[PDB]
Amino acid sequence: NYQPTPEDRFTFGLWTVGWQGRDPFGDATRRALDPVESVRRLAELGAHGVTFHDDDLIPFGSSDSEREEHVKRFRQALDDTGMKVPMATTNLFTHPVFKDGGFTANDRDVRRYALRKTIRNIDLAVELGAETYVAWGGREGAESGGAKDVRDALDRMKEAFDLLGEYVTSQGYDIRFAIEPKPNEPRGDILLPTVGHALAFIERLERPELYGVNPEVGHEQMAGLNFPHGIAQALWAGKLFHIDLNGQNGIKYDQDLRFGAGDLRAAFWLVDLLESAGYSGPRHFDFKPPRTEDFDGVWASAAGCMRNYLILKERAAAFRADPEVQEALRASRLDELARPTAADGLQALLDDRSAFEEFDVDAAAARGMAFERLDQLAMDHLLGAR
Amino acid sequence: NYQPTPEDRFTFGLWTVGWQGRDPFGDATRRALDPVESVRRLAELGAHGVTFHDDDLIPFGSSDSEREEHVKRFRQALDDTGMKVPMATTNLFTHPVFKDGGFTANDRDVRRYALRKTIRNIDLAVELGAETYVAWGGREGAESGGAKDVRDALDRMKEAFDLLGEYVTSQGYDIRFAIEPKPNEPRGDILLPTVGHALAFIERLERPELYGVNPEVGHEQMAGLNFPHGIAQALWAGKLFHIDLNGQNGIKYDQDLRFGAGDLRAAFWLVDLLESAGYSGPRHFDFKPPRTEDFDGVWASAAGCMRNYLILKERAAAFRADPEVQEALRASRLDELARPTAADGLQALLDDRSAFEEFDVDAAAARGMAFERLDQLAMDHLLGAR
Amino acid sequence: NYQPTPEDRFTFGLWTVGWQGRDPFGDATRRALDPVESVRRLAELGAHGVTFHDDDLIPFGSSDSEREEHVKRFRQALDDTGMKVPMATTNLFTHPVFKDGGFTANDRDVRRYALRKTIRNIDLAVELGAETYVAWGGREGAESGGAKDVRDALDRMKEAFDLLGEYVTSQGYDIRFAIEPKPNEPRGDILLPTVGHALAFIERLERPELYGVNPEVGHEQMAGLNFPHGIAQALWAGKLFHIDLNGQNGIKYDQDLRFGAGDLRAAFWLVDLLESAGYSGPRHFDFKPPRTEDFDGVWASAAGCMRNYLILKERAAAFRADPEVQEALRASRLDELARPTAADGLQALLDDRSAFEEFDVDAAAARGMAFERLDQLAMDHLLGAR
Amino acid sequence: NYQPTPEDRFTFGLWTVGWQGRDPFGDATRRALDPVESVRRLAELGAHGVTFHDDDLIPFGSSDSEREEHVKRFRQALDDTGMKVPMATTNLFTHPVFKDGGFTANDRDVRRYALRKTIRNIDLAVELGAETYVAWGGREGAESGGAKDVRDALDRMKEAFDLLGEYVTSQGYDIRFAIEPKPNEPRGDILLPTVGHALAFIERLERPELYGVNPEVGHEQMAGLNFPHGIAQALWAGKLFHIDLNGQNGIKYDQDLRFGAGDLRAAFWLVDLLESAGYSGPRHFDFKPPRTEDFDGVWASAAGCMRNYLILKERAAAFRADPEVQEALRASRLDELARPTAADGLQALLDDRSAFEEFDVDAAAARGMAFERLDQLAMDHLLGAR
Ligand SMILES: O=C[C@H](O)[C@@H](O)[C@H](O)CO
Ligand SMILES: O=C[C@H](O)[C@@H](O)[C@H](O)CO
Ligand SMILES: O=C[C@H](O)[C@@H](O)[C@H](O)CO
Ligand SMILES: O=C[C@H](O)[C@@H](O)[C@H](O)CO
Ligand SMILES: [Mn+2]
Ligand SMILES: [Mn+2]
Ligand SMILES: [Mn+2]
Ligand SMILES: [Mn+2]
Ligand SMILES: [Mn+2]
Ligand SMILES: [Mn+2]
Ligand SMILES: [Mn+2]
Ligand SMILES: [Mn+2]
Repeated sequence: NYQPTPEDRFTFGLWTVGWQGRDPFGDATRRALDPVESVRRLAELGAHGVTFHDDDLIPFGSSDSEREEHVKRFRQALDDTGMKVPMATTNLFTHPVFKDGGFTANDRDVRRYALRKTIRNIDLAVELGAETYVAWGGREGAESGGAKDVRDALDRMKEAFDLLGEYVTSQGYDIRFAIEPKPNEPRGDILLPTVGHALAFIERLERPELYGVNPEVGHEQMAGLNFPHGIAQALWAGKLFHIDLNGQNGIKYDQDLRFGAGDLRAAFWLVDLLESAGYSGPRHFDFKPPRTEDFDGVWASAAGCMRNYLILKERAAAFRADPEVQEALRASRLDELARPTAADGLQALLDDRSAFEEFDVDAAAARGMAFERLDQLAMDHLLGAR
Repeated sequence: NYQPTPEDRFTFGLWTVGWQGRDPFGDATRRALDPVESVRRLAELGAHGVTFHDDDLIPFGSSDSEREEHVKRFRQALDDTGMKVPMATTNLFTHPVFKDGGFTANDRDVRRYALRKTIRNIDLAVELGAETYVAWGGREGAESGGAKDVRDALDRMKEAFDLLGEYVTSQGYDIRFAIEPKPNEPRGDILLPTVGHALAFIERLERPELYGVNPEVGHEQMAGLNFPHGIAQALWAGKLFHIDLNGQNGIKYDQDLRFGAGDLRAAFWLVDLLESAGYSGPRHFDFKPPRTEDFDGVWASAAGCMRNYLILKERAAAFRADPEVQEALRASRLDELARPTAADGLQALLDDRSAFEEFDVDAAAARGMAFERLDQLAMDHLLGAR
Repeated sequence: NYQPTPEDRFTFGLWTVGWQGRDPFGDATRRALDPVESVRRLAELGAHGVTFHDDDLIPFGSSDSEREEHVKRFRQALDDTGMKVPMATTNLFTHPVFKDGGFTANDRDVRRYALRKTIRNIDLAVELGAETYVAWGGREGAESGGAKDVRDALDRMKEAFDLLGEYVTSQGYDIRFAIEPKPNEPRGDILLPTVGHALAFIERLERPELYGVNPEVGHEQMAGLNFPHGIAQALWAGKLFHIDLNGQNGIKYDQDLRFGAGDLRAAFWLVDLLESAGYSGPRHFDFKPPRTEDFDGVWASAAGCMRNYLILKERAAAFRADPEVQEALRASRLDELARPTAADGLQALLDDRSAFEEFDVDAAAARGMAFERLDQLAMDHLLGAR
Repeated sequence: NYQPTPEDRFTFGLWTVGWQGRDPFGDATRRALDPVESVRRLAELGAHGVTFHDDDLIPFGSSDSEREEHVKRFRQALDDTGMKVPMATTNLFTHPVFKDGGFTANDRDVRRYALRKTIRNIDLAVELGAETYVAWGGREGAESGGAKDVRDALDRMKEAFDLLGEYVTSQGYDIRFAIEPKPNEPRGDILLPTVGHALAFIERLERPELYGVNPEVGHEQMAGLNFPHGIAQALWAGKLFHIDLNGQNGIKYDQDLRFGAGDLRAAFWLVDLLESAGYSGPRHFDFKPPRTEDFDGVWASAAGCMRNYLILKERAAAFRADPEVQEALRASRLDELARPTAADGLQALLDDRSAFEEFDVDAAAARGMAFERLDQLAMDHLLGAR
């Protein structure tokens, strides 16, 4: 009954089930969880692995000695459970030093510090077997117009990512980077606010092949955009390196609900696309169990993330395999969208009278697209009402 | 007193002052304007030129004879006034045949028709001296998830733009293309919804040098994004080929208010950036005088567009030239944002103990950015309260 | 298999299935439907009745003779099918005369005209057996701040509704009014923008008992609000006189999708509430079949409205009847929310040491609410995954 | 030069300039300020008074002894400076016990606790001379649909406010309540989300005369609504008891920028209305100096709040006094909006042929409203460009 196994590739950040519940208006409602306990509990629920920021695993300001100890305990829990660590990232947002950003802070000394803190964590990530390193520039941006010259800030962001690519290349590491967009919060406006802006930026880096995107469901929804459409553009460009799955109720603060909550129809269309395109990376959940819950509620919320992905996978698969759906797709001319407009070439098109001079515009205009019938078949499949 | 002249490069679409006032819930409140009359009235107000869709100038379905007549009258009005035509575009959205799109309609025959209608208008545009040809794919998108496979639609969009580039190259024309994003309306979701998504798409075309963006103030604001930030990214990429100026009150239907209405502070920061970066293209207004107005109100609204740009230009210039502002910019370390993080190189950075091992994080964190004082200087300059 | 019957009380506006597909950027894609044909087709699908604006039934500017003829044909179709007319309303938005509003236009003569046009239609509505008369003030509002003094406009709106109440009272009619809010579109801002603002306004009318609200799903969603919460407040006040059901994808133009599309989880919670509270009015659909469809698509979309309500009714009923859900509701203390806080009275509360002096705040704070488990039970029931 | 004095009635919450800068993603960037220091610094800048939550003044869990000491020091600073305390409120949101709400928590014991904590603070407020007591129910709401039955929660909210009214009446206090709406954050949806919903709720309380609203600029803007329109409805109902002034950039997290930032045109129209209507309550700022600033930046931000109100007051006054504006108001028929539609009565209206039978609809429709010219006069006055 929709039971996950390690083969489903479900992963969770330590900071997700570990969120203590502090919000802008309230204190923590839960005690801190030791990373070793989260690894054990997630493994029991059927997860494949975990991810971390540097500061989630090793407390900020730890001595080299303390650092080694934290790593050793963690590595033991991974060995004990068979859990993997497919991705890691850096915290460049919590400490006060990063109040104006890491890579794009106005202060040059802070920008050099941000790069060194990042490089230290890349080494660790490689040691633990991570294949992807995420960068979320949560403090890169502004609340007022004069505070940041965006052209100069993009020069600084490019400079930072180029240096990181030179580092991994020089070291011979087998790791790629994934930039995660967000439109706002905590800054009034954040740089590279959507998947489009991040894809465009990557094309100006020195070694574009090393970088892709890590889109998050609720971030594109904070700009009112269609998440499945954004993922289709990332897949088309060959840059979907990783993904963050969760839920969000429209344009408001970043909610990070469990996957399946928020926009359920968009969750269905997202699973349909990931499974049809054969995405083979981790299915990572970046969510927060609400602060109303105790520890029992935390694990119920984490289990619900995986259950909803499995129900949606079954329903999308039943939709695509139904002969009545296959017929409706041809009725709506999805087969014709997939054929070239003019494989015959420019000259042939220019010489074709059926394309203009003798094209019957009124007859073509009267043809219904039959999209409502197709969408109701999709609704019936989602609801298990066939 | 803020009087425009042709040297200010202010331009208007025929469809702007020519909007009859039909909305989703109401009939037209104004009679149609002849294009010749709009050219004469705009020239009297101090505009530099006009732009058009094919269908604004030559009524859809016109015979070759009628076509020649419409063009001749128009060319006479331009000669009589000294007005120029710096940009043109195609209507691929009004006729019912385009109900599912032009370049990405599911029906192949419609896609071939859309290309031929476009090519016919490129020839005309060149004849009239246009330097830029805009493409707004207002019907490219969907209301439901199964109706459009986005990967296949992006293949079709790329195919169309590649054919257009082959056409202009083969003809030896001196014209470039500018894609105009919009997130929604009239389709539920439109493809290439923001400037970021359009910039990323251009990088996959066969001759990327031929294509840039035509951002519009109110479109990026329909996704809650910061317009000046989006323009800074387009300038950084070298792709700001043209711009549409107007006003919008937040996330709602596309209002197309006169420039200066809507978000006034964002209008100030936009003018500051265009003038500092030395943008030298047209200052084009894509607006609609509200349907509450008669013809006197139409021309007052058009004049207000140009007046507000001129007031904002004066205030931004006074801001940048004030010694007290120059001092506040250094207080907030804008000068340091413009210097390279590590011109010394990767190895030097790795060997620099002042960047990590001996960096005083607490001292750097305590330094205030002085952004509020800078922003209040900007407020005082905008309001003429210095 | 989810087949509607007249007993389900499903109703449709003539303007819904009759929408020709004209949008702000495009011409009509469908021919006009005769009202008699819509009555017959809806009756075959299992609807209970239809509603109309004056102008949908009798073309604007019709002579008394033509008026009688249109009514007679309509009455014949109702008799032939057994369809009823439970609600009617007035068009005070399409004609150019209403460009600044009907009841709150600045011009006094227009305000008197709007009242007379309304009264003429109340008489007709009563003749046809309507129990509710809706008022949607789509043109009451503004695009700019100086154009409308809102205090004076609310005086004018109150004056209009008071006169309407005096009219129905004097005539001895058995009809009540329902005001329908909308936040924007077609005006930049519309007066009484949400259900809250309309409920508050009703309390200042001379005979408040005669007026309630007609909320619409997508209108409250255009302000990012929770529709089921707004309906619960209207039910609490005893003012849910009628409802408009449809779908909307977030904050954007008014989409009017078929019911069940848009926010599916909010559709589930809405049906749960209407059925639990025993709402007994019509289940009216105010939707537009997308302009991509032909007539076959129109009727498929209308049938889908009713099907989705019936599937959701079954799932909400299965949720409330499940013993495991009843247990989870007690686990989350929904039973305690329904008990008075202090039936003992103020003095007893003040004297109760267990309420303050000896209340163990830490013990109460540690109690989890178990909301995630409850919400996953609701997800499983919606998906038919129990 | 726009220097405030105590006579301008400018007030600030202790929590405003006292915000340490902790956000959902970061630690505090400033040290805590002693309330005595904030009183002294605000008095030097020209403020009239301060406001507080119970927990801002007396640390949660303080003994009666400690409580008396905190109050005494505060009262000394007020006496030393001449500052007043016009409003106070309760913190029912920070402590973990309030995770599901105060007045509407599902747990009955928590609801009784919330009432006692509130009553204790009403006594203190009266002692300090407050005239208004604000209630912001920031935790009253939900993240999921089954967690809260809204009808039962509104019964509980009414019960709480009724008990509070019985308390003040029994004690003979001269204090009134003001409910402050917010649509979301920290809960997914908050109950009474806008000024409309709060006004409607007040009408169902036992002694409605004791309660009004405390609207906040950025809260109504989080729902995309027009703030000046909402304030006009509150003034029309006679319920504008207090106001919170700040700035917000559209639909996103609650920014609490300084007043004048965010939507500057809406700030202009708000000042115009408060000054024209003769609002005589405090001009209270509920803002947060951004976490990028040090203490110098905090006081610059607070001073900017008052400066911007004074500049806007001057510009709105110059607008209303300009003869050319007075003429444009008559051109747009604002004078006619203020006259009754039908002082003649219902029968006279029904008998008036000029209102229907002989009304020339086409002539009335052709009359332009001249709103664009009026709005450009308002723009010129705001910018000091007359
Ligand atoms: O909104 C914050 C984030 O999404 C964060 O969890 C990134 O995924 C990792 O740094
Ligand atoms: O929203 C529609 C448009 O912006 C349009 O005017 C384009 O600029 C030109 O086709
Ligand atoms: O947005 C327009 C409407 O909702 C309209 O159909 C009303 O329900 C009836 O006048
Ligand atoms: O968003 C939080 C608030 O607005 C708060 O400061 C209230 O005004 C006072 O409890
Ligand atoms: Mn997030
Ligand atoms: Mn994330
Ligand atoms: Mn536009
Ligand atoms: Mn445009
Ligand atoms: Mn609607
Ligand atoms: Mn409606
Ligand atoms: Mn706020
Ligand atoms: Mn507030």
